[PDB]
Amino acid sequence: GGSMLTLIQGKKIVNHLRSRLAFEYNGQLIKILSKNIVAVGSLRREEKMLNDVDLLIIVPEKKLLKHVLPNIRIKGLSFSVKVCGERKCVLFIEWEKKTYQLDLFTALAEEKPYAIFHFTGPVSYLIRIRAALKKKNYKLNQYGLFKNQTLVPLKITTEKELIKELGFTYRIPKKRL
Amino acid sequence: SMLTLIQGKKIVNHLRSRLAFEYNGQLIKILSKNIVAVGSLRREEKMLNDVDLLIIVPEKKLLKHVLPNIRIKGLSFSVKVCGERKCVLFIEWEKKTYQLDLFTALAEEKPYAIFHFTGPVSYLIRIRAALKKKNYKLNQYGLFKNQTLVPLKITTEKELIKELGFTYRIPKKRL
DNA sequence: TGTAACGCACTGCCAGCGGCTCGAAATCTCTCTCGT
DNA sequence: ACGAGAGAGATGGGTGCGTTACA
Ligand SMILES: [Pb+2]
Repeated sequence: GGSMLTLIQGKKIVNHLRSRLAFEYNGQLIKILSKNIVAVGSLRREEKMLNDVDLLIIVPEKKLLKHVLPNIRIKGLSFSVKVCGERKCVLFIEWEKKTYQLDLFTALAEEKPYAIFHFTGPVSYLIRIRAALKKKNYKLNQYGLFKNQTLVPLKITTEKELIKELGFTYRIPKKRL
Repeated sequence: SMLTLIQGKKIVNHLRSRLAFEYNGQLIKILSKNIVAVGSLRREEKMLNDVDLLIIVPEKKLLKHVLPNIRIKGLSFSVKVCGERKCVLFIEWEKKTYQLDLFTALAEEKPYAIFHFTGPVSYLIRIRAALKKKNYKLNQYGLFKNQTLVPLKITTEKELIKELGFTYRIPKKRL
């Protein structure tokens, strides 16, 4: 399944999910705040046609990771799980008698700029940036910036601040290539 | 069982020199200056329900041995529960069963510990809720702000309370 | 460029010392009740 | 307000490869 989408339909879906996300933690069903849900992937890059829908869920405490995605719940929508772990969670939802693919990702609070930057993409862009930092003996991934296997502590909070710090010119998501 | 404050102080006075614990073969005595009486007794309450003492343990490694291997000279006591921090005993005093609670704290936790175990509950609740509104957390181990232990330049319970921004009151006047 | 989830082979190491299984033994989290 | 002890409940080899998949 997982047919194509229009950017408009994708944006419709994101807004539909903004309030209908929760997860089974012990006894309770804990709501996921809209302020901890970020739309990434092709949708954030304002692409005309989407192949899937990508959301990034900001998990506050590190211990919560093993429960959030494995026990993810959406109010009033039929979704089948293809695969699922603590970091990735590919679902198969039904939207107005259409089968679309939904991807869920997780990131802690301190890794959020690296995550947004990673999951915004596209791949070709990331390859450009990462190979550049690789040549200066660094490694960049969705968790943080590393140098000689050491996490480099950057005094940043936003994706924009991260990009400035890596020595690159900020480009809007739709213009990154 | 029940007690009077005078009976309670007498029992405390008896134990100040008769406290020890089995540490890997060696029986180490507990110093009287490291033994603090807390609870309803320190608040000079008329009638007691139990006796509460606080044992000041010097090294962090020692905590796991003191209470679980507690020793009192020449008295028959059955243990209800016990850990490294809590130790509810049931002693025999003149063929009578009274309840004894033992608590432990390290040297740097001593003012925070005394303050916690002095109580009463209602008093602790006012103080803690007040500091919580200012983005702090206070417990029997220390003062915290944003999950970071706030180092206070204090040494005594009074010094702690003044530093926390509260008017000092003797234990029987705390509510 | 960099990482995830997953089924699997090959052990390695124990509950089982032979079997790769079900679930033992021991260790975790959660919860309930307690303390001031 | 905040934390400890005990007993209930749940886990269920460790590694590392190859494949498929995510940006
Ligand atoms: Pb085995």
